[PDB]
Amino acid sequence: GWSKVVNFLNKGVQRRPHRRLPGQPHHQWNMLKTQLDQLVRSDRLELTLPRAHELQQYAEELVHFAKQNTPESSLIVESMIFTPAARRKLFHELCPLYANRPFFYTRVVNQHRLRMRDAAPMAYLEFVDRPGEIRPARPVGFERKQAIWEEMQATRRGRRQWWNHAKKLGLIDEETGDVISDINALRRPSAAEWEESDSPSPYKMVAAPKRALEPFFVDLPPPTERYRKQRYVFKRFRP
Amino acid sequence: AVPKGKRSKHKCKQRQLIYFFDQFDGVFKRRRESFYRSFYNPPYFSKQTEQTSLPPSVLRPFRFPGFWPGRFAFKMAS
RNA sequence: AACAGGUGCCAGGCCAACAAGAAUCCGAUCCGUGUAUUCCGUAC
RNA sequence: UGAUAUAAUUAUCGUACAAGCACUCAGCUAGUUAUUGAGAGACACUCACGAGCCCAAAA
RNA sequence: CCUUUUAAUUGAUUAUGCUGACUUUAGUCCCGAUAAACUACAGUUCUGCUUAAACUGAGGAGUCAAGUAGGUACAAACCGUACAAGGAUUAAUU
RNA sequence: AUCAUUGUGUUAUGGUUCUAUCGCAAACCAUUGAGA
RNA sequence: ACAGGAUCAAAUCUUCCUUGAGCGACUCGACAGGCAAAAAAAAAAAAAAA
RNA sequence: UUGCGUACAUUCCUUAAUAUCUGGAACGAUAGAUUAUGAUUAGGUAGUGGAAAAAAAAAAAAAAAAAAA
RNA sequence: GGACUCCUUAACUUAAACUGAGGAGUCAAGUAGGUACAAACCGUACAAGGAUUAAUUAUGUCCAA
RNA sequence: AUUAACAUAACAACAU
RNA sequence: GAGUCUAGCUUCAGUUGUUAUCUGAUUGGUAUUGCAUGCCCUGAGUACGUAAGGAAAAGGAAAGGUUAACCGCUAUUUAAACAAAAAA
RNA sequence: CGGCGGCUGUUGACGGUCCAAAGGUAGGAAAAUCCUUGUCGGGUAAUUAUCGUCGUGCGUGAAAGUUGGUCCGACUCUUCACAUGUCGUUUAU
RNA sequence: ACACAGUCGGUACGAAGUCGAAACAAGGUAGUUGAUGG
RNA sequence: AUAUAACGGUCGUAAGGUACGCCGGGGAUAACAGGUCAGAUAAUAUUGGGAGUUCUAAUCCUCGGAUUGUAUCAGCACCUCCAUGUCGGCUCAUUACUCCCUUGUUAUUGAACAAGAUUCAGUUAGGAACGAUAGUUCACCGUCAGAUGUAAUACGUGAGCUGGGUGUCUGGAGACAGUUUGUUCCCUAUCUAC
RNA sequence: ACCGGUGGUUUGUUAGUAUUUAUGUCAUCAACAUGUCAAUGAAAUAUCAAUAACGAUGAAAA
RNA sequence: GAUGAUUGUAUAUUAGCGGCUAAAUGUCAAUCAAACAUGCGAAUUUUAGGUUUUCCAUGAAAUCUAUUUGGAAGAAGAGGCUUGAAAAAA
RNA sequence: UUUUUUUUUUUUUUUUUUUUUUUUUUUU
RNA sequence: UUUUUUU
RNA sequence: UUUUUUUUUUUUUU
RNA sequence: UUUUUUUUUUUUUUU
Repeated sequence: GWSKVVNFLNKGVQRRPHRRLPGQPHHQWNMLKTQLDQLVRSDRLELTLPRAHELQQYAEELVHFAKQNTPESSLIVESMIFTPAARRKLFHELCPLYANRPFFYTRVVNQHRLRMRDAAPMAYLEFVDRPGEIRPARPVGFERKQAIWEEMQATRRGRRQWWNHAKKLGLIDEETGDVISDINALRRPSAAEWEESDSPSPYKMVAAPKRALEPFFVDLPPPTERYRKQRYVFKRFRP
Repeated sequence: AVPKGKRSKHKCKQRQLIYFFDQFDGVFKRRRESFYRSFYNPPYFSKQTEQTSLPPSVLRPFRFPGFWPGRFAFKMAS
């Protein structure tokens, strides 16, 4: 090429909202559908930047419609997954998670590098507020209020800047015109928690950080290490 | 159509520089700037190449020890 | 035509079982069958 | 900056010119020969002997 | 060196000439119908086609080509592969 | 002696044909050996 | 620029002359912005604070 | 009325002339040193004629040559 | 077994750069000059060769000159 | 080891 | 030296065509028209003409046709279907 | 086994004369042939295109194969019907 | 480079000083000036 | 003693076609396109005669000559050289003429009005719809009445398209239609002389 | 003077020389592919030492 | 087209002065009105291409007869060239 | 919500709309 | 640096 | 000679 | 009346 044609042709051309994909629409939709399930099952995927900016559109809608907990919404959620494992995870680990998160459960990170074999850009599509995340996420709900109160109590500048905002949240005592002293008073029960229903055993489980541990040892690799397979097989040339 | 005559050396010479500038302004310059941005972030580590590749690292080396103040190495312990 | 071979490249007198000078001077490195002078063997 | 100037080659009455070949370079490539011919008003060199000259094949 | 001779076939920008090299056109033209995933505590991705049974007493119902084309370390190398009696009664040994 | 600057001049590098004999009688001449 | 100059000398608020046309007008002097990310029919939209 | 511009000198200097007639049937001579006021001269296709060159090979003539060494 | 022009003249549409004759120049085989732009017209004391010099020719003398 | 065509580089320039 | 807005020049066709004298206190002294198809209306059944017959000055309007612009309405085609509660 | 015609007189059965082996038969006929608009009728707002017909305008011509009832059709043409971006005149995915 | 990419021709140092400028003349002193009633 | 009368003499009484056309060298397809030529012929004006017959010039027909020009026909060379009845249509266009309609109120008129005819003038302004038969185009035919509707440019236009006969090509240079940050933001640019 | 053995000359310093095979075609048939048996050097029985530099042999080298 | 002048197959025959041909000048080893290979049978051309260093002297024609006379001068003959001059004082 | 004519609007200005270029700088 | 128009 | 002047005219003969 | 013509390459007609 010439590198000038690109510029000459692009004059007075509108941008496309939805990025084109190789194949018929029926194929494209299938592709995106399957990639959504694969993204749900992993927690981070490595994809090209254009594609990473495209899959995030449905990545948000899936979680947005999964939290309604309605027959109608359930249908739409059903209409966007394939495998049962993704359904299970979405309905048992992600829904409880984003209980207090209004929106924006995903992000895109650019790698600023080119593929060796393709010379193409690369990016990561990782969920927000997940173990081993690239960067930490901000608090929401009562956590946010506590953060804000901390900020306020830290220094004068924070107090001044958050003065207006604090009023709405109720962190300012109207009876004395000062920041609330006790912040735990604004604690409320969240949806994620378990409502109240109202031993000397040797087989008792042991507390541990993600899931408990059994009092017995089982000779078994992790879930991700008990099923091996060759990634790729060479194809001999036929001269 | 078909060419009527042969192109002179001068024309070719001109074309060379034209093309070089064209390419430099649009490919090379963009690539350089994109490359240089990655420095801030840790190097890239590939899982596939783990069989032979060196362990991961974060810290970057200094190519110019002449302008490198502060300690360079630590004394051995007793 | 002493082109009869070889020896670091042009040898009658050096190797080649039988004749005849490690001959003298000159030589960029650099051996040097080369220039100049001269002796000898020959029914080769 | 001033003045001045119609690539080359063959044919043709015609520099004929909007006809034929050639991007460039390297190697090869087109008047060869009188034991048998010759001075003839469009062009004919020189040696020996002399009313005498040459001598063929064996050798 | 000079002088006499030479049957050398002895003389080149050109026969779209024969045998070769290297420029221009020219970073121009050319790219075959369908992919994806391999994770931070379980699982079955989508699509096209539809003769994929290997003792059951019966040699899988045939011919031809390959002058040996589905063996082998992400090898176009080296090294191997054709058993009409099926050798492992190998139901044992350790 | 017009480089205004994309030109020219010098020099250098690169490209570039590819020849080391393994041979030499049946003819002629000289000499020598046994027997007529 | 009321900046300079003359006069027995101007209503508050310069009688009159000079500045070639007060550098075409205004304004700036740490002034001005090519490329990258992101966005992007022309065009517009980001205060600084890794 | 009297004017003026303009293309071409073998004036000067250096070469050449081969089908019997350019002086020259001259001079010189041991293989010719090119004539100074010397006459005609020297555009050329086709055809014809004269002359000088083409670094090479062969040949049984590569030291009787000043000065210097 | 010839192209342009001058005089005479055959043919044709007193046509055409045609077709064909009688006798002079030029080109062909001629340089440079003039005629605005491409052989043929005018002139030439017409191109062996070299230099920074003088001349009545076609013909010119408001500017390009 | 090797000529030309062809390919790249270095130096040289000012009345501009 | 730099930012903005601009003077001059340039632009489809084409031209050089404009102002003597000067209301005496009396309601004041040229003015954005270059240009042009057809049919209908006022002027008008008037000018003209025995009769039949039947104009112009000016303006106003309904079709057809060309150029340019745009998405308020209609027609064709087509896409989207997601965050008001700080009890969330 | 090549082929088969002149003058002249009353639309003209008929009469004169020349020539020859014989002197186009019937049918078809504006034609796989003349002519790229022969008269009239059917279709259309227009038909010289095409069917029917007349048999003169030129002419073809019988086991040289002529004519053709019925049946038949990858053979020309007329004409009817449905849908239709062929179209005035071009759009969207 | 306008050029079939050529040819001819092609730039005239000092005062950029100054304690000079004297054996012309005049002179508003400027190292000034020389003719002319249309 | 015949022939050579093709009589400078071999006639030996020995002819035609090829649309099946290969090879060699030349530029001519059976109207000889273009350029040149200007016979016929076209434009303006003029004269003779005949219409309008009261009247030679409101207006019309025809003849001779002169100037300008060459649309068309014939002829066609020594010049030129592509492929055809020496184009039919589609797309896209440029130029000239007082050019079909719109202008010159008001004297050229056999012009009462209306509707009409010939000629001339600008600073060159706005406009002009279709169909059937395919007999290469002309007289005429039917509809909206857009209201009597000519030439040149290689048939204008075939490396833009094509059709029932009176080949192919991926755009190197000109032109035309779009587009171009800059003094710097690729590299380099090293006085004077003790 | 046959016949055996040895040596020299000419042909021939002036003339030239080919034996193996990759590729075309059904066949006939056609055909000069790719420097040398070869690092270089007279001699490798001179190619030593190695870590940069300086060092060794050789006429010449890293 | 597909119940028939259906399709398909091992190995075979017809050879250029030829054979094949439900007859086209259609086909016989992917341009056959007469195939391909070889040739010391060593291929012919009034057409046409090419033809290699300099200097000097001299210097044409496109006209005629003949060839049943042509055309883009073919062949043969004739014609056309070096003959002369041009150096002087009572 | 977008595009388009099959819809709608104009048929005026030409010293107008618009624009890449401040020029007393005669040898950068 | 124009000429001519008898008596 | 007078802006008289789309094909219409006046004055003066310069 | 004359000098000024195809001077028809351009300007100019300066008489």
